Amino acid sequence: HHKGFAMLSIGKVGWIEKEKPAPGPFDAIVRPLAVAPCTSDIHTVFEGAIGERHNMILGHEAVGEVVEVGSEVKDFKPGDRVVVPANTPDWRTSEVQRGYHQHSGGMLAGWKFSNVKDGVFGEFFHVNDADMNLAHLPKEIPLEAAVMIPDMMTTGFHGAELADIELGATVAVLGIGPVGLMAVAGAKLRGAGRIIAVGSRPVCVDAAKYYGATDIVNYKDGPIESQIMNLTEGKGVDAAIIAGGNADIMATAVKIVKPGGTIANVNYFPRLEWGCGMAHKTIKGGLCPGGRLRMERLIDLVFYKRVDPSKLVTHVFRGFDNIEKAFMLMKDKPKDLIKPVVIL
Amino acid sequence: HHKGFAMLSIGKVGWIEKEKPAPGPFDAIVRPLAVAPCTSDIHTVFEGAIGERHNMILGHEAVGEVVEVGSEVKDFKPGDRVVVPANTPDWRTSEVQRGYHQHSGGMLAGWKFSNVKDGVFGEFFHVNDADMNLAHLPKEIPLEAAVMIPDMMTTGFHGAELADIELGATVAVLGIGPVGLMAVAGAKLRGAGRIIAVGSRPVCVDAAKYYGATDIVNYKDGPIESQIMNLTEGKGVDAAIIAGGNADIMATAVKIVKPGGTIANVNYFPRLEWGCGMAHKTIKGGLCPGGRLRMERLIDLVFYKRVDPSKLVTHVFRGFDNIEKAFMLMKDKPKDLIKPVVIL
Amino acid sequence: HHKGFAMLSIGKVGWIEKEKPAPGPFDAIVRPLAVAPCTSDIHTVFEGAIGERHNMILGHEAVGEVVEVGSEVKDFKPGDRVVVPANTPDWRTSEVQRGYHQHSGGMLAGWKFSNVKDGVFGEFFHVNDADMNLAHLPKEIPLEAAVMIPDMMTTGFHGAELADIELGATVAVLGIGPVGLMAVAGAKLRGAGRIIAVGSRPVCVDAAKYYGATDIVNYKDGPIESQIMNLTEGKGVDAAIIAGGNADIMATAVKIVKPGGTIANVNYFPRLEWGCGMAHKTIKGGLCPGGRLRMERLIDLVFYKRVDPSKLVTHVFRGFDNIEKAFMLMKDKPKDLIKPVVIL
Amino acid sequence: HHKGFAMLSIGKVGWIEKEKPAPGPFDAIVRPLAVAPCTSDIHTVFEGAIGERHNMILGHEAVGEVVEVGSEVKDFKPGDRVVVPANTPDWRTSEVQRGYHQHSGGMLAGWKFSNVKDGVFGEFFHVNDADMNLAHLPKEIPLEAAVMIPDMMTTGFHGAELADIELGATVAVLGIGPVGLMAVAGAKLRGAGRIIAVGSRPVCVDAAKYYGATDIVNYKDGPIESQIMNLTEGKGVDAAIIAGGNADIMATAVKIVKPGGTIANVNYFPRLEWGCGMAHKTIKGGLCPGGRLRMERLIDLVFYKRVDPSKLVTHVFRGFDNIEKAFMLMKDKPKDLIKPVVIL
Ligand SMILES: [Mg+2]
Ligand SMILES: [Mg+2]
Ligand SMILES: [Mg+2]
Ligand SMILES: [Mg+2]
Ligand SMILES: [Mg+2]
Ligand SMILES: [Mg+2]
Ligand SMILES: [Mg+2]
Ligand SMILES: [Mg+2]
Ligand SMILES: [Zn+2]
Ligand SMILES: [Zn+2]
Ligand SMILES: [Zn+2]
Ligand SMILES: [Zn+2]
Repeated sequence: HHKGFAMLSIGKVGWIEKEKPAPGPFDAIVRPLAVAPCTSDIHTVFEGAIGERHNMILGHEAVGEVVEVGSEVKDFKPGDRVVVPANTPDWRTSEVQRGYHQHSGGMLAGWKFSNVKDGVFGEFFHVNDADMNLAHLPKEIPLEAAVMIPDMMTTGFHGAELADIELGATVAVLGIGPVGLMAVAGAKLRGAGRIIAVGSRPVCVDAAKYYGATDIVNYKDGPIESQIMNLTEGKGVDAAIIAGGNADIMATAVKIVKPGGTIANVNYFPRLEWGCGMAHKTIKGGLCPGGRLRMERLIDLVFYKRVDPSKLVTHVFRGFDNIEKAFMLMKDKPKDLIKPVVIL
Repeated sequence: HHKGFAMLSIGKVGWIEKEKPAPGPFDAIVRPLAVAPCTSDIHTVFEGAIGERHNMILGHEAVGEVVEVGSEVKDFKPGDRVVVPANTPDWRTSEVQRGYHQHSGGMLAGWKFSNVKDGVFGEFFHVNDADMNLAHLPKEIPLEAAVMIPDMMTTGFHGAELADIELGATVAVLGIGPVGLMAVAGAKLRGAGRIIAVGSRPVCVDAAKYYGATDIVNYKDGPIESQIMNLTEGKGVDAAIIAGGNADIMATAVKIVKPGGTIANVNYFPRLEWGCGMAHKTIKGGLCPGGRLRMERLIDLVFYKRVDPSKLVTHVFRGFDNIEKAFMLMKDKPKDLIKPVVIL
Repeated sequence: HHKGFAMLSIGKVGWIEKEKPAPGPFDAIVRPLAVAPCTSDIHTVFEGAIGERHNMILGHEAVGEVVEVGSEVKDFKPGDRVVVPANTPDWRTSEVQRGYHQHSGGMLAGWKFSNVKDGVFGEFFHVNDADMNLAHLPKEIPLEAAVMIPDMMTTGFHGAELADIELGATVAVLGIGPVGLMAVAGAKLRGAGRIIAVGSRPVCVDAAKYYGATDIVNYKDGPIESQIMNLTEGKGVDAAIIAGGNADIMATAVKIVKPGGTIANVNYFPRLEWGCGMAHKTIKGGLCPGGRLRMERLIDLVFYKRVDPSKLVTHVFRGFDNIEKAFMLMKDKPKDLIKPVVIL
Repeated sequence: HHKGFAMLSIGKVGWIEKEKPAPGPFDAIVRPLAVAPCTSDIHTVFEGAIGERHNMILGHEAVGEVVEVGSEVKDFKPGDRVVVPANTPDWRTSEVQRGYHQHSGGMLAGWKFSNVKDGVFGEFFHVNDADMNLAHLPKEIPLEAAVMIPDMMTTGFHGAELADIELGATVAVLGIGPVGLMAVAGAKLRGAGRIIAVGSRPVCVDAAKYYGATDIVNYKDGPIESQIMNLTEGKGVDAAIIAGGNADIMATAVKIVKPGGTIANVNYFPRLEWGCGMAHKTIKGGLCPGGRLRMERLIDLVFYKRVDPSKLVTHVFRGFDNIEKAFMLMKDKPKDLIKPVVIL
């Protein structure tokens, strides 16, 4: 019996008592050391993104310490400091063998935390297939930087990877939230040249400039498409990454990308003509990549100072009782907030 | 001064007389030996697909004999039997260096015939960059089979190529017109296993069965999506090729393709969720591939009996005066018609 | 306690008694219905390819029926007719997540049969990770055709896949043994145009002509390189697949492939210059692909009549006692032998 | 009639006077503003790398100003400051349509400077297909940095591109010459994690540390293979780039790369086993990339401060007469020399 911050119903949250999870032969029990609320939790609680839930613990971004393992777990033991990916696929299924985007398949059943399984906002949580999902966290990486790996960094970096960025190419990132900031960082990591970031919030604009954006487009000089086309002298961009917005941002991305380019869509929750190139494009989407290898490679990127995700963390809280406060801060989204982190 | 079948205005066609085209240093003049009307010509004439045109010769699918060449033309001489691609890109521009889909770039200005330039339905027509566009036609290939190469075969085969077909994968082809039939043939050429063809016309169904379709889905038996999902026992298809229909066929293709799959759109003229794989897809579109290398490789495929496009030709006409009759047949689309060919 | 045909010390084979294998929670026990000796077994026994072995049952190409399964096996039950791949990777390790060639990784520890584990030439054998390795065999596929799938078909088809074959490209297959014949079939399945097969044995030449080879090069007519260059008028081939021979055939393959082409090496057991394209090549090698998905896709290819591997089977034997006779036939390769099959 | 620094014969070098080149309709005449000798010139002169030459002007790395153009040249006019790529392919032949490595084909005939055509070490030189080869140089890029683009930067960056580097992967660079330093920079630009540089010269080691190398392996501390395997704890590297050395470095690269990895060979001038992964590798080689688009993308990388190639320049000379001194310095290869540059 442990504590957990759970969704009572659509629009209701509170602290409840639940039975302490037990690990199977291939599972592990992890207690969190640092957690971070996400906009997905808010969409679930208040927008009914995944339907109706009752007494479901929220949260899917945690860095924790292993406290219990199954009998068949070999690579991790209690006391090990680990990074828990947000997506934890089932690896004992032939579906994982299918594979796409140069990674493993079956990445639809991996979205378990806070969807069909208790989240990380508790004293303990359950990780399936621990040897296939968990990754060791070196002691030289701070907790606030490490907690950005499980969801934000992996989603943004996969958005950059799917954009088919060539060396020196011009890349546009629509939406400069945390996922968009990580998309800018990933575009820089892919050898992009000019990077155009679309956004208006001063703190997000400063973060985008820090992470490698060379041009900032504000939705006050005029339409986004006109500004971007004027920036590139009518040539457009080689690739665009969609990280936030509404359906109009998809039309804008189609408008601004050159024929043969790629539009990557990682934002969670027309006709072919001879004289118009708007339909001569590739649109790739997916919240695919999770697992131990992905986490290990991101950890290697952080460890060797290729990227510093600490700039995403604008608010730091101490103690278990501040999870609700961080969630509320995520709800009302003040102007100076990018991503809050609770250190346990 | 020569004759040609031209679009008088939106909805008006007739035989007009025009000045004989002259070739530049890198150009060639070709007289046609076999031509084929397309649905694109009908869309331009009667649906205003490309705007208003005046006395513009129609047609973009011809097999012809070189009549005269420019001073800088080296690989072709008058008397050579050649295949003229529908797309003839400008090759003396840096745009062709920015390629995609493992071919050259600049494949938007290549759509010249019957769009911004006189078509092939005349006694002569003009081909730009002859050494980079024309391809030699061996005498062992019949004219009716060869005339299917310039547009239908290349479009269908590129649709199959962009679908990312793996060996033994299940492929669905939506629309079994000539482009869809060539898409079925290309899917077979890419090592597909089960091929599901969606269509109802008996002649097109017979052609699809001939070209490698193992299952036929008729829309007179219920929704396409439900039938296809029943055929695959709820697994869906690995890839889908869109060759005809309306915007609802795009939704059907998105519904039937498994997560991580590819939807290829060669038919000329959702939100990311944890529990729904509809948005976890790749959509590739383009009427890209033209030029001499593409024509030569298709000619090699025909020559070595890898594919026989003669089944597409259901009506054969002799004489220049039958071009109007073939165009009218294309307009009224009778029961037994797939593709008419006029032999000069 | 069951019977098995085993290698005794070296150059010595015989029938021995061994303890009947028992399955783990994720394993299954399979009895064979059809088996096929391989040249790899002969290299192991007589050439010391893998070192010294004692009482090790040989054979790695079997089609069998499930006899019993572990408690955690869900997709297969006793009585099911299955195809057993030659490569059976360990799937409960993070190594398979790495991945290459658009398939799963860790395909080095999968070579277990007759290498570090008892082979299939016994009354029973052990298959690890049954739900991830075994594949259902439909009743409409004959045993002789099905037993070509586990090693020959997968190796040849992966050789064709790694060759980066484009539609209509010219492909050369060096060595027309069973793996080379399957490479010819795979090249045809990938949309190749001209296919040049290099070999001299009349039965293998006939099989190569059946599987899609358009040109046959005999080494009794001069050097292979000179003949191939004469066939292509000095242009060379777009890709080459090496299926048999020594380092000299690798040198020939480097010589005959055009700059930028790919040489695929699936045969088990230069300096960069401005004016010479010999080193401007890509050489891909690997006995990679194994597992349930690979077997299922190959089974789909056979089921839908995309390929008929029955032409490989030249000798058919009945009864358990004929395994030694088939192995001896494999040893002293006669004129009319391609692949012997023993039906149980 | 102009002066030029030419190779008199094998081992003989001096200043000669030659007729001033004249441009064709698609050509341009360029006078150099900064030039850099290369090891390729020394191999040509003192080692007979390309055979015997008589009065052939050397040099293939220049940044210059357009002096005059042909009648068909449109994108460049006299007075324009341009970057001249070392490889200048013929763009009016169908061969460029073939294409590989996601760029254009026909790149073997692009190696013209100081091979089959007068080099850049003269008062003027000839550039074929100016609109397809030349690239505008912004005034904000210094000459010393810009002159590293034509050969060193493009070769190293293509070596990094062909290595198939994934985010966070470990990359080894064998050879820490200027091409190897640019390979380290390109590996960093591709999102590599740990980068291991193999070299011993202190100036080259310092440059490698500057460009992103995290580990340095000195051959005075034991075998390279053993040191690298100890660094990675026996796992090896995900990819290796060969930029200098002898045939033993290829064996070392094969030994250190993990199965399924890629070895890229850009340094100008095993059998498949079940238990050994040495042959389960991909070897890619080529001095491929040249042309206007490549130069423009590299210029964009330099302009937006993604890479600073000024660290390569250790010796700067002023005046035309110092070309011989720079060439001699390249011959003697002193301790503190990486790349000399002559500013005109
Ligand atoms: Mg993905
Ligand atoms: Mg992973
Ligand atoms: Mg295309
Ligand atoms: Mg072409
Ligand atoms: Mg493989
Ligand atoms: Mg598999
Ligand atoms: Mg290349
Ligand atoms: Mg270029
Ligand atoms: Zn999240
Ligand atoms: Zn058409
Ligand atoms: Zn075998
Ligand atoms: Zn050089």
